[PDB]
Amino acid sequence: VTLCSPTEDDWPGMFLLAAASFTDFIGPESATAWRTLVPTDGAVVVRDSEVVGMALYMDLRLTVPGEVVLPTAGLSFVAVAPTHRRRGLLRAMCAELHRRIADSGYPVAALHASEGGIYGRFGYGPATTLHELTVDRRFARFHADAPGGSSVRLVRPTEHRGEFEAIYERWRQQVPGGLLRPQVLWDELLAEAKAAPGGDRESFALLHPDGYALYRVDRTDLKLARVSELRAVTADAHCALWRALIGLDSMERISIITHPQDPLPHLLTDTRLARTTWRQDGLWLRIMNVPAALEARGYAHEVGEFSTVLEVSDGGRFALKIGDGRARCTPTDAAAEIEMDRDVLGSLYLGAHRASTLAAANRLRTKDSQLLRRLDAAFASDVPVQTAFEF
Amino acid sequence: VTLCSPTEDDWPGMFLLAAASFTDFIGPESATAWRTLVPTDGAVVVRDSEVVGMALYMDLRLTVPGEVVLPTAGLSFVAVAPTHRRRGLLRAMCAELHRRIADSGYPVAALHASEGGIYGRFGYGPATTLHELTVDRRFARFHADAPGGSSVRLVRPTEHRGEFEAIYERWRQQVPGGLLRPQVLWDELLAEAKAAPGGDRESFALLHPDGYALYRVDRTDLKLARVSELRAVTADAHCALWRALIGLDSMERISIITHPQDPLPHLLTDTRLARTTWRQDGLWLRIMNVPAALEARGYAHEVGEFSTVLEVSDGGRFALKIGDGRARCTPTDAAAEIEMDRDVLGSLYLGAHRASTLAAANRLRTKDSQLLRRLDAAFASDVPVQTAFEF
Amino acid sequence: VTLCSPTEDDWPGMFLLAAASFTDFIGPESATAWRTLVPTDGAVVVRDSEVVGMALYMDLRLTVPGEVVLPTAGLSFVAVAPTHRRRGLLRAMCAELHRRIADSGYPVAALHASEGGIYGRFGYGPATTLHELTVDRRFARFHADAPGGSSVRLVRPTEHRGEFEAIYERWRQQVPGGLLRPQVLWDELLAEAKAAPGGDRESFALLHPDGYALYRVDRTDLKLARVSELRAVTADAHCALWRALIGLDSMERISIITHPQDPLPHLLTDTRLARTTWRQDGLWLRIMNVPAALEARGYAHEVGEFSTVLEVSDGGRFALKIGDGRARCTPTDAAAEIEMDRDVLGSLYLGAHRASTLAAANRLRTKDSQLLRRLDAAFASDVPVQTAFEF
Amino acid sequence: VTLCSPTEDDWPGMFLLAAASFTDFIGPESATAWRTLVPTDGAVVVRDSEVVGMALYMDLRLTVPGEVVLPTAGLSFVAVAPTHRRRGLLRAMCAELHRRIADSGYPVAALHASEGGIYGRFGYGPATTLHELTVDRRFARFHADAPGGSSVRLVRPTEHRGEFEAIYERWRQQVPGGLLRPQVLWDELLAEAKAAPGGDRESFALLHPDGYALYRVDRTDLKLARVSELRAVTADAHCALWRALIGLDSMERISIITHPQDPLPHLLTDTRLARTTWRQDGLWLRIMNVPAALEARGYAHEVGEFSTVLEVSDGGRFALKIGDGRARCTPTDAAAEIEMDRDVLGSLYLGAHRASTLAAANRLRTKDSQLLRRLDAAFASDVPVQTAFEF
Repeated sequence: VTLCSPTEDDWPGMFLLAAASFTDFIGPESATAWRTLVPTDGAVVVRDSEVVGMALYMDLRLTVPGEVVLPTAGLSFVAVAPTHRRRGLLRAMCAELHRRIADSGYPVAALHASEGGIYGRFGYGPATTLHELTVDRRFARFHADAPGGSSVRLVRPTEHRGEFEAIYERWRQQVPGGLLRPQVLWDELLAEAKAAPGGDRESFALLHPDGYALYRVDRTDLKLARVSELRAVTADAHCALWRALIGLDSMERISIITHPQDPLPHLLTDTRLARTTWRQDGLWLRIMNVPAALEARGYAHEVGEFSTVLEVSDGGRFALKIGDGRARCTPTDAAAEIEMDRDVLGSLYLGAHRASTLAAANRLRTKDSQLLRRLDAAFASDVPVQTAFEF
Repeated sequence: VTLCSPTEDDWPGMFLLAAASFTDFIGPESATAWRTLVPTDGAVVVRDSEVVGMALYMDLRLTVPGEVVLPTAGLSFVAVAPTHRRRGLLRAMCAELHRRIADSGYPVAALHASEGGIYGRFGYGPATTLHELTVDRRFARFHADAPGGSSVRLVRPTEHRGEFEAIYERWRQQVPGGLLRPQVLWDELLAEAKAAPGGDRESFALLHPDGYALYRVDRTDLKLARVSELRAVTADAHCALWRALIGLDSMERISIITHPQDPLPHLLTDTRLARTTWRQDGLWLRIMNVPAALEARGYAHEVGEFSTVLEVSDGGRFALKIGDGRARCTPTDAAAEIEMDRDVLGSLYLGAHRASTLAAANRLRTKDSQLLRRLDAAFASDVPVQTAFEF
Repeated sequence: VTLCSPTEDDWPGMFLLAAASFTDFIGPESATAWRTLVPTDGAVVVRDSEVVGMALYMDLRLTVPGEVVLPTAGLSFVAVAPTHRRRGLLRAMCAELHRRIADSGYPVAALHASEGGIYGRFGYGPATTLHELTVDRRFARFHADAPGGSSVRLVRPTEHRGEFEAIYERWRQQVPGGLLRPQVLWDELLAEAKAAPGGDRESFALLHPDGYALYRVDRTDLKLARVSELRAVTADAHCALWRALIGLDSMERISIITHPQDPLPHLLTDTRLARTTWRQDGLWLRIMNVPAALEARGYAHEVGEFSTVLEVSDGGRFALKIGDGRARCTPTDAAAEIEMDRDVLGSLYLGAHRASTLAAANRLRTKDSQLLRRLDAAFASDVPVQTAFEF
Repeated sequence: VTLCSPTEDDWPGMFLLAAASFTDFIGPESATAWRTLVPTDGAVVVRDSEVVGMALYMDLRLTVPGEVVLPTAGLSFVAVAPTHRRRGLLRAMCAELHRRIADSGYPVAALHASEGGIYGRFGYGPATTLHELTVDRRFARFHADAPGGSSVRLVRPTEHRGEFEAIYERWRQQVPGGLLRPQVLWDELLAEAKAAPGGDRESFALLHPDGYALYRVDRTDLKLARVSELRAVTADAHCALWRALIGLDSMERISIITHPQDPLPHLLTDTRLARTTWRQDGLWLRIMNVPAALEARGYAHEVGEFSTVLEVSDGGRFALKIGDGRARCTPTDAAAEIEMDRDVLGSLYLGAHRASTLAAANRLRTKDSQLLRRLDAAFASDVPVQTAFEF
């Protein structure tokens, strides 16, 4: 059992482990596009010889509150062979990649979790929330106040790549949770827009100057349209796209994976028709450098200047001063007024979870309720946190 | 077709309409307890003779942000005979009760809606959100940080009426959404705690000095425990009660109807085990007197003093100044900076919906994004808004 | 193994066999009302001692085409103990009751079949067709042509017994399939209109001068209303009752067991909303005396006078002359032009099945296609055949 | 927004709209065969540029009662972009095609409806009824009277194209509802008889000199055989084919979409085993020229000569005389004795719906019940109306 950066000779063994571990992993061509985002020394393997564990990170750009873009290490392709469970391989691979990520200068790492109970203990906190809305479009009527009461076109996705790329780039720079989507991932997205024999139906696009929706009819439920992606930069675009989707007269239901502040339900005379059918953690964050992360993000201007001492368990103790939408985080040995594990800070960081909610579970400990109200307000995001794309 | 306050002679016809309209309405004894909350002149009927429509309000006490208690008219028992649909009976009954409620001095009216598309047009906005959590208790493990790692007792509800009454009274005065629960409604709750032949199983209670949970095994799914009510005044009580519920070793699943900020998921090593299985509007609010309602509630101290001009459609135009957690609302003919229908104000009022979410659906119109951020912050509640009991 | 008319001493053994054979049979009081319709010598039992088989008939009045009412022997309470199958007990009981029925002067016998494959071989043919319609009332809109665009009242069934009795009496005399419903069966119907603990919900009535509907919410599906009985004497009544049922705004679906010519679907702008969810044989008929039955019923006036020779297998050969809506059936030894088993004649008799459909299955044999067209036309009923009540 | 006959340049935009509107539409090759049936000027498009609406008709030959074949315009490929709903595009396209169809000389138009509530208002009435029968073949036993108690062969459909073509041609000329099936549609049918990866299983044929059945095992339910098409010219063929289908000993169930007078249930000792699992409108008809349509069809000989005055709403008033199986329809200003919308006449026209059923819904208005009986009898079809193939 040894832990190494893989050589080219290791990749067939990594693709066998991948196929056996991930039901979405078709075969080696599955990985080509994503591999271009893995830096030199971004991957570790464990050999017993054969490959019994693997983990890597990709170079990403994540938008955080204040429209600040952070270099982010996206952990992905993590697998332990079913023959090698409970032998400390995940712990060993995560410790080595975290050493490399921190030494390389990334202030944050991120991942999407296969189960909820694994990554907390490695300092990742869930930072975005996925909300599935299912609309019974047969009853849906737009409110008299709704915008746009056509600027939308029904198009073939492959013929409008340029326009999708440009709208997404505007959206990802404005919204916390936004990720830069490189060219190779647009290649993969547009390849999945094709019908497959025995697989997905063809995807169609609704295109507005300031938004798009990509949707396909369900494989088996022919009265359900699933919107894979909806990116809108303006309220007018968001409403115009939903008017077009509610015009899919052959469907009974339209489902989308969105965020908890999606305004859709308020566009309709009956808010109850936009039903929440599923909710789950989206992106998880591990803050790698506490002061660099806290200083980088913008904070709410509504809260007056305040100072506190924050201790992150095994993460340092810092004097935190927040004023004029900005934070100064400096080392101190003064008594801590707030204490939390690293994972909790990652949950607070994009505004998805309130400090006072975490305090009520004792995940965040303070004796000052005023300080809690001030952190709740300051860490809030003006623009609601969304989830970009899974990795 | 005439609209009158009912005489005693009208009540058998009202109970026939009730039985035919409401599947929960067993018979006349169904109504006795609730009728004691209906004031003189709190009820209207439409006769064609026989009873073809009815509506009433009850005298309630609703807690709003800042622990302020408002007299509230609770609309209930609203029904139109299936023989008399689309003849303007609902409009006529709602206009007459709203006249009586406003003339009597209530600043707010409230209801629970049978469907989402009816009450918006009468100025009611959804003001609380019901979130059903279903926990797979076989996997649930408490986080190392969770409190209480027994102060809880398994008891017969009927033997501890005094202690439930006293805990609920503390909870309803502290939480926005809280309602005073009068003696007659405790009589009805404890009567429903009994097993019924062909109906519900017996209810049990978990009792802590500072909280209680009332739960029963599902009629048909014998591995599901449904928690009808959980009221906890402290974090320690909330965690101790959930430790006891996760100790129902004969169950697979525990379900509760709670609110979106319930800290339960953060108590567990796997936050995903507390699954959101259902979400719906809870209490709806109609603001009857705009300035009296806005002046009564407390506002967030974190936001600096600011002034604006708010226009409610057909509700008056007012100069609104919010500072030091308090608001002054006075009549003005100055140009409006914010405009919204009455229903939108009711949705904002307890902090359940953000002004910026309503603005993105064009339900709230302003040309100032700074003003929107300030209203979002000021209307926020420090204590998350919960739903008391249905009526 | 002996076959006898039961003594009073036999009835406890008959009620044990009944309880074990029929899931609807609660206990001895189940039978009291129905027993008053069983004549002296209307029942047979087989003893092995204990009761191992039973069968009886009731005295009924059946309406046939031309508004003619026939004395009818209604076979019911037929059971063989599970210990005594395949020993010829059913054959022995049916042969003895048929001897008694024919000797007593009944021209027809009738029954409702527990399975489709038993009674054909004893000369019963299915003569009515049950069609279940399920309406998604949320979408239902009445056509501009539909009548009545309120004469209907929502009432308690027990308070309007007189009016239901009088409407049903008019309906049963006008419609083929109609049965006289005696006082004891009204007592039983109105007793089933009560809610039962663990059983059915309370029944309500919609009452028009010229029709009624009795309906109840489903035990388990609380968004389904089941109409147990709808009797309307005029088109206006039928349409007015359906307007009231489509006004059950708390339901998603309304289901009724009706007949194939129910005009309901044509009342709606979308005929497809009245969905056929179930179809089955209703009343079965055994013609006991061929000439008396054929002479009694009226025939279509549109068909010109014609003569043929009909042979019923083991039922006699007759010269049949049909003209001016009337038939003369007289014995002959002349060559048969039409041949069929007794069961086929029972299927033709109320107009539910076409002679040309039975001919295409070779159940009716003729070499004359003109004769087939003439029988199809003559045996047709102007008023569509309905099913009264099960027995 | 302009309405034009499409140029070749319009067809890619029409195929995009088709793919987005119709789940069965695979791609451009989907349309080749069907396009050969569209005449010059048989298609309209709406451009906004891009294609936002389309509609066309095909040249068909429809059999009506009396074995008369009418030129029929088959409306198909009707779609409005989801971006352009509720703007009058369907009304505009239907008005233009109806002008072209009427000017070209077609006496009737026909379609298959995607929903039941759209085409009535454009004068189409449902004229055939689809009845799905599902047989539990494990219990099915043929009656002693059933024919053929082997002339049937199990064959590969592609090897017997000539024999299927010749049997179908005999069937379509004899049955009302029959359509000429041109060579290109046989090419498409036999191409769908092939297995597809991820799609349908291989089709097999049962072939008799005087009938055929094409059947395939269900994709997912491997104990269900679905009969796509059964065409039999004689009773012997129909019975022999069902004997072979009931010999599919590896199946539990055989399902077919047939018509309400299918004699199958009468072939079995238990008629209940042929269960009605689904019922729906099949072909819809718009009578374009009232007198030409009424004069063309044959009428029942059993009804004596009679005369009336029929008014079709916005369709003309005519003196109708029916005798000796023939009708004379001539213009008159005499008072109408019968009145109905154009759609109602289309529902009556092939004999699928009775005049007296439509009268009971007030869709057909007369003060003469004798006249109603005479129309019911005269419009009846001797050969039951069937549905040929969808388009």
